[PDB]
Amino acid sequence: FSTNFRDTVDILVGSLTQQVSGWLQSLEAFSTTLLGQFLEDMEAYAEDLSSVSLPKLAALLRVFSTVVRSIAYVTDVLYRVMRCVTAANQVFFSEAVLTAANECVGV
Repeated sequence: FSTNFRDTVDILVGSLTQQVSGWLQSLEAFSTTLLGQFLEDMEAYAEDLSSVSLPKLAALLRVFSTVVRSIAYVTDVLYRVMRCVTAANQVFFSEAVLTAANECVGV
């Protein structure tokens, strides 16, 4: 089960997102260290941005929100990091990434 979620995440990171999201949520430590990969990916993309990386960022934000919703001191750190990485990309001004970031921050 530890490696089974990797295939689902990779497939969903590509209208069918609702089915995979529901399956992953109903399927269920490792998440603590797993979120670091996504955090580092967003930070690297934001640093390299300063324009086709927007779909990837939106997909990563959606999968991150789905995995966190499928389920106490690092919450503020992660929230601040997400807010900073989202506010950094203030040139492209894409609505999809903003909507995904808003949903992630809300949850």
